[PDB]
Amino acid sequence: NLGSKLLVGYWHNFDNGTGIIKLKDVSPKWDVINVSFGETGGDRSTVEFSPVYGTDADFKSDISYLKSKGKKVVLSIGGQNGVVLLPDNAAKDRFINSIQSLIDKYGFDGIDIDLGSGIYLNGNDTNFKNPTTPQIVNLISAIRTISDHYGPDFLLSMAPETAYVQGGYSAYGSIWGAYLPIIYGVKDKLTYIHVQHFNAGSGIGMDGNNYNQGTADYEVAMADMLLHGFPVGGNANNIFPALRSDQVMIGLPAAPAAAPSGGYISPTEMKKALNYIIKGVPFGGKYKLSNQSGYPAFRGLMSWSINWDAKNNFEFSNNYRTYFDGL
Ligand SMILES: O=C1N[C@@H](Cc2cnc[nH]2)C(=O)N2CCC[C@@H]12
Repeated sequence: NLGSKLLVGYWHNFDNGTGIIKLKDVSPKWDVINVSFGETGGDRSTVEFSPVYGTDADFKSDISYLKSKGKKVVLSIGGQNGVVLLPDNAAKDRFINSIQSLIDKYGFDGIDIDLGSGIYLNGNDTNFKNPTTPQIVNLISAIRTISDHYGPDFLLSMAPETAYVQGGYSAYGSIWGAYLPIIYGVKDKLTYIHVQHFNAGSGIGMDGNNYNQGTADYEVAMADMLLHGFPVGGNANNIFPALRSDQVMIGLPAAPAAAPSGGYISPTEMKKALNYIIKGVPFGGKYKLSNQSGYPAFRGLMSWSINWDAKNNFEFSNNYRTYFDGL
């Protein structure tokens, strides 16, 4: 089903200046399309989705078309208008039910967790293997429930910001390390995670060194933490286990303007990072990969976004599709 080297692209269910691309006009170089976004209302628990073009039937059909071409179409939950809060079981239930309705209604292949707010580790919540914060406990439970409700082909991805994942290396509490219990809690269902390596400023690698976003060293350092695992919150006895390599992707801006706070990296520089991550071929960078000979099963790249890419002469899709095809 899913290839071993993927390009995952976010698809704007909205016009933000980059315009709208009809599903059928989406470049075939994308393996997975993350429809953005499923959003919530006042109750911040019931997820709603209405296609930005066409009737419900038309959209269902365009999705079926893409799926007929072997593409996966996933519903991304989050964005600025998709805040989800699950303070109790009642909220979790509305969330689960609303999500399942949408998947059934439009035939989505799975869901993408792209929540960038409302997610905190409460005081006393110190064990990523056993979270105690309701939001996090309930989110894990809801995700497991939804996953189990569908067949073997159900796709589950996540796109947390670095603070929620790699940030766990520096601290564990509040947002810092907050997705770790989520990842750990659903790792048996997780298809892949593509952390947002952008709008992130700088990040500390397992070597305790600070790296700037948008540089090859940074990409390697941040990905290596998931590929190898790392000690959490300065505790050598609290190791977050490595994910499967085929569960690890990197999320990148398709163009400089797709990440106004920085993070874009040129394909030429990104290919150096990829060659190192995947093949264990260094490029004279400062960061030293945990695995000398690389992680060949590294899963691929995610991008914000399909719409930005199209507006940028398809630089992202063309460059990386060719690169991965060349493997
Ligand atoms: O780069 C991004 N940009 C924002 C832009 C937006 C918000 N709501 C609608 N569009 C976003 O949603 N993201 C989610 C994935 C990356 C991150």
